[PDB]
Amino acid sequence: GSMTIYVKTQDGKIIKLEVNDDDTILNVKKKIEEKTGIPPEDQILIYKGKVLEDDKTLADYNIKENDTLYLVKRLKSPE
Amino acid sequence: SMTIYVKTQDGKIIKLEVNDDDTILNVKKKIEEKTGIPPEDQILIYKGKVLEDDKTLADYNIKENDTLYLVKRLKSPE
Repeated sequence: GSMTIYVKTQDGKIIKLEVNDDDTILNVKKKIEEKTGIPPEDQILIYKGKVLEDDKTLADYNIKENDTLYLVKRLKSPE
Repeated sequence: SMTIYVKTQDGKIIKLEVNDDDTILNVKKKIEEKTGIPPEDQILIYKGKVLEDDKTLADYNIKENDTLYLVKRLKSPE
């Protein structure tokens, strides 16, 4: 059922997300948006070096409790 | 001179010959030459940190046989 995963950002922040192992990567991206403001289209999630696709689930990638995803923004922050 | 490796998302590995004072943009341009991915669509990560186009490999302490990670900015259609 429920599980707790962690998403690490670039500035080093760690986001505690409460998900379901049958949640889509896009659902995870939407929760990340809710807690960060980054729209899901601008998010890239990496798990053990591999990029995750929005249409798959965490169970497809064997992501379990306390596992860590890495978040990287698609577009470069303006300056 | 230096030899580095760039690992992509599909698991493929590209052996690149670079110079430690080559800019990250030069590295991205060589990646383009060997893959066709335009430099604007490339993100290079080294040990979890995204690399900036205006800095060099020596600026990021990248040495021989080190491994960078390439991720495409836009999702490839399928």
